[PDB]
Amino acid sequence: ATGDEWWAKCKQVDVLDSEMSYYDSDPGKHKNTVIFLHGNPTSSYLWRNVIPHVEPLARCLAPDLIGMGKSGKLPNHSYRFVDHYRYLSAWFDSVNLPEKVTIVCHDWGSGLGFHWCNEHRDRVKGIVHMESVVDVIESWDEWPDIEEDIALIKSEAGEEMVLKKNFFIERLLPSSIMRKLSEEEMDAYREPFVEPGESRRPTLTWPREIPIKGDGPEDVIEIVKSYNKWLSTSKDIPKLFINADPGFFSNAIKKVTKNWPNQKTVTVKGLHFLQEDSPEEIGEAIADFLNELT
Repeated sequence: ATGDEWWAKCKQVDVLDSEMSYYDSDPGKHKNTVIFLHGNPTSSYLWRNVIPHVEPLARCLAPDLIGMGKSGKLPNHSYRFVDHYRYLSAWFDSVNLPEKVTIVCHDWGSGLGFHWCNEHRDRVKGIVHMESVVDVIESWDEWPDIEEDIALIKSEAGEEMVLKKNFFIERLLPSSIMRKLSEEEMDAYREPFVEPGESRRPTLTWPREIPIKGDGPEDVIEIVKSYNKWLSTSKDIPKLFINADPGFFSNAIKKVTKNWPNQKTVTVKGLHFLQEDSPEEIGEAIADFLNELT
């Protein structure tokens, strides 16, 4: 399935000064509702082979984060976590959601989805997360060895690799998928970023927001610190951690979340973009989680 076919199935809604594009399996329905949040450097297209397995049981929504996918681009090029949260939270308010929702999230979609849940604690039916942002990094030995990669990315050299060479799309993305994408699938990930320069800014700002205890950013640090604490006591929020083997962050998330209450773990084959290697198993697991809910 090509990008054209996927975004043909999506709609747009005005959000503050801009627009956001999103998949909606059942517009205007207050039945069981599941919202799928992608991260960097992907779009709603990441969920295309997962959502079919969930669609029969729930209205499925998959927004493109601001500056990503088919969503609008910000003239001032400022795409910090808080900028993404302003737009994403306004999107939540704009798609006729029922009172309680299930969030399925990945990577920075999980940072945003964890934060939105933490700020709307009475609206969360359940949370499925995978290769997620579950904590601040306080000791490097409990995380994959990215210290050097992050200092690089924060440097001007890293701006040149991302803005001019598209490092995140052309290198990081295929590096962390076990199979080989088709040309059509890769072109769908490329589509939002074909213009060199500032169109690729969201893919550079996202890794610069990594919460490193003592490297800032202190706004992200305390957002993550506060939703981690709440999730670590979230005894009556059903939670599914989908573990990717070998994964990337999965090993560290296993350790971080080991004693989180009310959390079931399922393991699938994948690296970081586990949706491209095991979409059927991931879909079936979310359906099982949904049926365990009802």
